[PDB]
Amino acid sequence: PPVYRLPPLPRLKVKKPIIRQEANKCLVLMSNLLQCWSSYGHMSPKCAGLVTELKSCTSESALGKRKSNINYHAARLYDRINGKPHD
Amino acid sequence: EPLVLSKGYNIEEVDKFLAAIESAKRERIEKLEDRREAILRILSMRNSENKNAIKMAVELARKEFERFPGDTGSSEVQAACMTVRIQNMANHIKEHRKDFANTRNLRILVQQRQAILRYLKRDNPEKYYWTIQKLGL
Amino acid sequence: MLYELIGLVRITNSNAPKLEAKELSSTIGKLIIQNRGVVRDIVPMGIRYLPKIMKKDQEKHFRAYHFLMLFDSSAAVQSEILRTLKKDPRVIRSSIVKVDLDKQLDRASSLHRSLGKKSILELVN
Amino acid sequence: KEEVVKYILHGKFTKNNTHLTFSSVVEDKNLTYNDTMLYYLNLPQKVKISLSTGCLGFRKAARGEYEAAFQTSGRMFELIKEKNMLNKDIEVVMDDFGKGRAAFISALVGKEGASVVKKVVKISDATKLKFGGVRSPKMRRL
Amino acid sequence: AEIARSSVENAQMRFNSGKSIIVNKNNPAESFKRLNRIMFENNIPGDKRSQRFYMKPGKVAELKRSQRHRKEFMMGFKRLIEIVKDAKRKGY
Amino acid sequence: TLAELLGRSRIAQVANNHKPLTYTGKKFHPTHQIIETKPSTLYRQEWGLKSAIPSKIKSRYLVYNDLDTLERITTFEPRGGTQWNRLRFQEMGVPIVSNIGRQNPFFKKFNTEIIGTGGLSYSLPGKLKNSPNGVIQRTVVPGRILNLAAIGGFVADVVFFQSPPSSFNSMGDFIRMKTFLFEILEASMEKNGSVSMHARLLE
Amino acid sequence: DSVMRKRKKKMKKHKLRKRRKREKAERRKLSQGR
Amino acid sequence: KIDQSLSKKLPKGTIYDPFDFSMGRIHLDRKYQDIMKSGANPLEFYARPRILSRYVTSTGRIQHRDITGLSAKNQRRLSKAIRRCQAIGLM
RNA sequence: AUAAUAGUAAAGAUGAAAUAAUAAUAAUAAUUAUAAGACUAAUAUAUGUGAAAAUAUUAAUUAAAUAUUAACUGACAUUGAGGGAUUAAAACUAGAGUAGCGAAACGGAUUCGAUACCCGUGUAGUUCUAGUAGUAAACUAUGAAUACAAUUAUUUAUAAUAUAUAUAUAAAUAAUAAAUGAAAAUGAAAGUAUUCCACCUGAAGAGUACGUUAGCAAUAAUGAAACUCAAAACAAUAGACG
Ligand SMILES: [Mg+2]
Ligand SMILES: [Mg+2]
Ligand SMILES: [Mg+2]
Ligand SMILES: [Mg+2]
Ligand SMILES: [Mg+2]
Ligand SMILES: [Mg+2]
Ligand SMILES: [Mg+2]
Ligand SMILES: [Mg+2]
Ligand SMILES: [Mg+2]
Ligand SMILES: [Mg+2]
Ligand SMILES: [Mg+2]
Ligand SMILES: [Mg+2]
Ligand SMILES: [Mg+2]
Ligand SMILES: [Mg+2]
Ligand SMILES: [Mg+2]
Ligand SMILES: [Mg+2]
Ligand SMILES: [Mg+2]
Ligand SMILES: [Mg+2]
Ligand SMILES: [Mg+2]
Repeated sequence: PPVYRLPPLPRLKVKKPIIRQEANKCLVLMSNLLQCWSSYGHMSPKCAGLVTELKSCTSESALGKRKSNINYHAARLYDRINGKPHD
Repeated sequence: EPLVLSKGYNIEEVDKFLAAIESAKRERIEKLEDRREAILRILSMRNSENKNAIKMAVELARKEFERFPGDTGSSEVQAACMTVRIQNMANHIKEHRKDFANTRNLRILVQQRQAILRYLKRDNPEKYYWTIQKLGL
Repeated sequence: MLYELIGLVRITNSNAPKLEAKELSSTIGKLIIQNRGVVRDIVPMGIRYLPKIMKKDQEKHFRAYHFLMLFDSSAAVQSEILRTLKKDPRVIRSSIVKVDLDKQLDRASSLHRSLGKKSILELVN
Repeated sequence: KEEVVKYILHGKFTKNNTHLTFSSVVEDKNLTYNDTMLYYLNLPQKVKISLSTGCLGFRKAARGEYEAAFQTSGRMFELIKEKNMLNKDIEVVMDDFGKGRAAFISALVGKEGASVVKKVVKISDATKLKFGGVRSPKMRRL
Repeated sequence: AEIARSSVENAQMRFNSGKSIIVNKNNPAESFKRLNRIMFENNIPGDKRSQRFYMKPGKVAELKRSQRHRKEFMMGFKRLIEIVKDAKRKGY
Repeated sequence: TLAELLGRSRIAQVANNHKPLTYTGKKFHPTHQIIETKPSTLYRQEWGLKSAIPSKIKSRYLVYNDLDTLERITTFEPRGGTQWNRLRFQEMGVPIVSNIGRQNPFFKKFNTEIIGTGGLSYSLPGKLKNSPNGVIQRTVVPGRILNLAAIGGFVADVVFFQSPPSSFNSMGDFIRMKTFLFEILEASMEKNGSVSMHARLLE
Repeated sequence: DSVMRKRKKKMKKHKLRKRRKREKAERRKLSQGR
Repeated sequence: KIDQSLSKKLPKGTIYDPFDFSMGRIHLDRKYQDIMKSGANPLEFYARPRILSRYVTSTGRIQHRDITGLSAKNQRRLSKAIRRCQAIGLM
């Protein structure tokens, strides 16, 4: 296969350490409720428990719950892992 | 000429070969004649490319000029070989005016020819003069 | 010079589709042989549907009959064969393409070479 | 005769405006075989409801937004429901990747296109591109 | 006519382009997503966007080169990080 | 000379290969030479290779490809599972015989194909195995059913008198949890080097 | 030449072009018949 | 009952390992995954759309050498053959 | 662009708007059906190929092209003033062509103003055929040739190996050692050497004027001086600033 060797870089590091955390539960519930209220008119009792669940979630604060360290291993091992020729 | 063949073949030799094959088969007519005709058509100059004809012309020139059978780099034979190509290249240019790359190539080729005749003149003047006279220069 | 051909002929008649194709093959083969040429093989291909609704002058076509003719000729002969093909109303697409004989003399059609058989000797056997 | 085979929902979604179009594929039941086959392949269409998001009272700039596009899609769906072109199957097609395209698909997914979806047999894009062709305008400086 | 009838829209399926999919009635949204993915793979929206204006041929060539470079750098980076991960896993 | 010593020596003895250490395809036999240390040598990170091996590795066994690479790391994987599969097979004690009517290859230019078994079993088929309880006719081995059954480091084809619903249908695709007993009938070995066992489910 | 240095040259060239444009009718008069 | 994606089916003749039952094995498997490669000039296949259509996207575009995974020369020959095909009616 | 079909009030544009061969003379969108030019999506890396300009839809013709062997020639070579040929885009002269784009011009916006940036009409031009002309950041800002010098990784081709292995060659591309260098950095050349040609000798004035030659012309080449300064320029450094 085609290998791709980089040039000498200043610092191997992920550009942005997106953590990729899970979406909020309260937001999901709110979206579900919105979807339900699309159908079934304005406020029918099919979404009677969903609204209650949303209220329970968003009682203390609007959202329920409130970093990736990959730099350390890349930073550490860049100089080793290089195919940089000798001094 | 009418029964000239491409691919380094000779019509007399081909017929003889075919006859020998026939004899071998017998040991081990109209249709055979038709096959022979088909073969000739395949190997004819007039169905083949111009490149084969040029190659043949170059070979002929070499045969004419070679100061012995082994030599192919004889300044005179080199010049003769150049000439055939030049003629063909000139003909091509005459068909195709604005083909400037191939005019350049022709130019280079005649410059090379001139250079080798100049050399021949220094080395062996009489031979050089004879070569010139043969080529029409 | 060995030239392969690919003509996609017209098929007007529903029940007897190959007739026009057959006539085309006859005529072009006749031309070739009158003109120092040697047709080697006439490979048929199926009544294959065209990718798009391809149109000739004042006509339209969606299905055609396909075939290869693998013939020898001069360059001028070939060029002229191509022209006649372009002219005629009973072919949709035509395509002559050279088969190089610098290395070999016996060369099968492109399809046969793709399958495995380089020379026509292999096909025969 | 005039038998409606299927309907085709066309949606051209440009930068500045949407164009939603409903049209019946009208096959006649009633010559050469090839010609008949060609006719069958490309059946004539008749336009039933044309729509553009200015028809829903969105003027000038607001018609280049999906909110207007979504509304137009909903209106189209309502017209389909009422005018009674829901008996046969439907074929969705699109053009030009606007905001309004995103709105239209969302409308179709949701309750606004609830009655239509069940008849929608195929979605099939047909955006136009060029293999060279006419040169485009010079890239605006701004 | 009989022959045409027998050919029950056989060509209609194969004649159409790859920008077309048969919808499952259980999930239209899924079908739409699949279509979108197909379009992305074919680069059709990006092509359309490129075609709105003219860009001088040398300038577009330069851009193309830059894009290629960027691509090659990214997969070189990926290769490097995979090695780094392996080293971490092992103990290095 | 030094050269002769090098040729003799234990790194030259390990036959070189650049096969993947991670091979997600079908594994019918060992790919790489397993290499063990002693505990003492592990304690000071020495495996008899070019370099020291990371202190993170606490297992005594490993597999490797390159003594040293351009990345300045030996290409290895700390695992020697293949020895345990062989040992399990030995414990099971089902002798591999060629189902095709052929002579045993161990008795009597180059052929790279596998000579009989690959050396997982040099056992001969004619023996019985006595115990306090008696002479063991049926070899009892615990294994797991997948859907085929995993029986002591080998996947094996399975047969039974009646398909038991109570055990199977209660947990349809969690059958791997419950270990069942098996009666291994015989072990054949195909050309590709796969051990084709055949078991029977006991209840 | 840096770009800054080039810009002086460019300016000079522009001025020259302008002068030529101005002195077209005059140049024409000078050229013909002498 | 459970889906197919979260359970590795060990083949019949294969060896396995305790690790092989795990989630991590399945993830590893997921991570790590022809006539033109066989060694025959693709310019024989210009009257064979069926085979050339394998090296083409659903719409009709030719696939990149990164995707198709060919020798550069062989890739360019394939591309040529495809272009010849579409110049003809067939393909 | 024209025409037909059915269909309904807006359409098109923009940062937001208008003007216009837009639209209640029935458009736009849609579906068909004709014509016309000009362009060439993916593959694509300009990889490669070409002396350089250049050069990627297909085919054919003619021309030229690589490597290794065998044989032959026997220094026939290198460079190259003058000279010669080719030389992007624009421009010009004829005769076709003219869809789209688009200098100019006119109109609408924008703005204090807006001879602009944005929008609309859109003529030269862009296209072909035959020429003229011989310039571009015509750049790798690096003239050509030969001998030589320390490594690695990539591909590409060649040979052997017992067709798929690990080897020997070359070739290119990417990192460097040494060396060179004002440094930036060059890296088989910007290194070590040899040969040949072109060119430079402060900045302004000036590639200007005058003169000459060439051109249908625009122009191209050739190319001074007076006057006036102790300036003028490059690499890199640290700031400030955006
Ligand atoms: Mg010479
Ligand atoms: Mg315009
Ligand atoms: Mg300078
Ligand atoms: Mg050069
Ligand atoms: Mg292209
Ligand atoms: Mg020279
Ligand atoms: Mg250009
Ligand atoms: Mg011009
Ligand atoms: Mg003109
Ligand atoms: Mg304008
Ligand atoms: Mg000229
Ligand atoms: Mg100039
Ligand atoms: Mg110049
Ligand atoms: Mg250039
Ligand atoms: Mg140094
Ligand atoms: Mg020096
Ligand atoms: Mg460098
Ligand atoms: Mg003077
Ligand atoms: Mg001048």
